[PDB]
Amino acid sequence: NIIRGWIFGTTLDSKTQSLLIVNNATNVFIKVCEFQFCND
Amino acid sequence: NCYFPLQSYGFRPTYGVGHQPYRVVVLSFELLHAPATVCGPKKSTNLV
Amino acid sequence: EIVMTQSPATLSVSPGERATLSCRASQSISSNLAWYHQKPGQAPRLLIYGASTRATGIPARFSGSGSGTEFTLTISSLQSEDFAVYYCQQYNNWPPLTFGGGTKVEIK
Amino acid sequence: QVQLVESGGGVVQPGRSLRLSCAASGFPFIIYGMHWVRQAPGKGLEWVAVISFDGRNTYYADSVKGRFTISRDNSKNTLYLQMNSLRAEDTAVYYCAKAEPYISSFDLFDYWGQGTLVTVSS
Ligand SMILES: *[C@@H]1O[C@H](CO)[C@@H](O)[C@H](O)[C@H]1NC(C)=O
Repeated sequence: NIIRGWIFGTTLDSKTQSLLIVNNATNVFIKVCEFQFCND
Repeated sequence: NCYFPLQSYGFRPTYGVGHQPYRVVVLSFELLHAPATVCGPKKSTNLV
Repeated sequence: EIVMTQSPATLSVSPGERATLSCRASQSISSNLAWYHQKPGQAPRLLIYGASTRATGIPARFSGSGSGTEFTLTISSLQSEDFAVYYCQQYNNWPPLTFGGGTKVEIK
Repeated sequence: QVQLVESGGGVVQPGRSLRLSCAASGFPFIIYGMHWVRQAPGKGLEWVAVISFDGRNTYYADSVKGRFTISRDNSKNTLYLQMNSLRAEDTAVYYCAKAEPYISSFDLFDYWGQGTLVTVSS
């Protein structure tokens, strides 16, 4: 494993809703929201 | 039993919308594949 | 067609202090606008996109604000590479594509 | 590093045709759209045309609609612009700029070439 999930959407910022499909060791975490910024 | 053919179209500033002095002008064309005396803004290129 | 207008066409200011510029749009364009920096003889460079977000490699002194039809571009401290011409370009109405007249910033 | 290099400009007579090219390298050229932007001397930047990442979708400015043709060759990482019926006002410097998808399909010109000169005179 070296890849977990993806970030979709436009502006990738807290102005337009985005999508996050991060997967982990147990479940998946698909959600639609307006995440700000991470740099990590 | 002998009436005037035409009657007044009298107008006043205070009538209903259906009775307001509506101004109407009609435009008529005879479009086909033919020469023209009326055109539109469009520049003419060069012939090749 | 939506027309950009840049009120401060001429701008002379000595290095060190702050400079303020404005661009106006005929219709509401939300925050969809970008600023470009162009010295004479060179290709323009991207400075600000989204009317509030700086581009990569852009020093923090460059900033902007405004939404709708009124926008401003603010440089807190001008340096030797900042005296140039700035253009405002809208991209809300995608098909037309329009640019501002541009402002020339020069040394006082 | 990315590098957009233009060629094909020069001196032309009114009513003639010219072809410009803009070679690209240093980035995945096949997945990005490209534009052509011209700037008349003493005037601001003017949009001209745009081609999508494959070529089915193209758009033109109303001032050069019908006379200008834009195309690309993915197998060579090259971009072309075929100009026909050149008039006096088409004297300017043309720029090829990569497009970076934002909000819409393409609205930001993030990298620009040096530009080439096109002038028409008798
Ligand atoms: C994976 O994500 C789910 C959803 O939040 C969480 O409940 C779970 O604890 C996560 N797995 C681990 C190992 O933390």
